[PDB]
Amino acid sequence: ESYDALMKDQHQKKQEIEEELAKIIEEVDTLKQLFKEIDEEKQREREL
Amino acid sequence: KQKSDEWAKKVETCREQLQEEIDRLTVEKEKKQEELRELRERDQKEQEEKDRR
Repeated sequence: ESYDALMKDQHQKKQEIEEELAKIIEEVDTLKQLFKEIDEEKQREREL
Repeated sequence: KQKSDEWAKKVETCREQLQEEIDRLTVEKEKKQEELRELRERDQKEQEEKDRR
């Protein structure tokens, strides 16, 4: 039981870290890409 | 007794493995999230500037 008990808790905890560390990379990439487009259009507008 | 001691040995092995994986997970944690959030407020400020203009 102790093992079981321990493992359960520990396993669960790790998942949250995964959840707080996963499925966020692509959002960062998308925001960076949109920022790149916005800044490129800003530079073109300023040159004009 | 032999079976139970083998159980305990597996207990230590699993615990050490899980500790290592979770420690790596935390070491990677809270590094990209800051950049994402900062880009978030940056876009918020850009949009507010655009709308006020």
